[PDB]
Amino acid sequence: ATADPVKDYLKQIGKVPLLNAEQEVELAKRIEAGLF
DNA sequence: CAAGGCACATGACAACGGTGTTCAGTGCCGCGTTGCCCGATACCCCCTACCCGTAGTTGACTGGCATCCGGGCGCCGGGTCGCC
Repeated sequence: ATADPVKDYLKQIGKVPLLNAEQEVELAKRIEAGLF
């Protein structure tokens, strides 16, 4: 909550885990599992 | 010298002259009042050309932007953390 709201948006992104190959392929696997 | 007899004209008398009205009828000859006739005009159709919205496009590609000062000037008013 500050002026120039884009800065607060970038902070709201914060620190989140970037996904390496096996990570996102497994994530997609259980994504389609939940899909079915 | 007075009374009685004939001429011309005279108080009315209608009826023509000529011309102005009358109700009357029927037209005379200009406006209209209406049936056509067309002519244009709105209003259905078919065709395709083009405007506009939706949906894909797979090497990889992971945090931006330039702010802002030489007001100036004062006050309000609140916040804000030291203070003892």
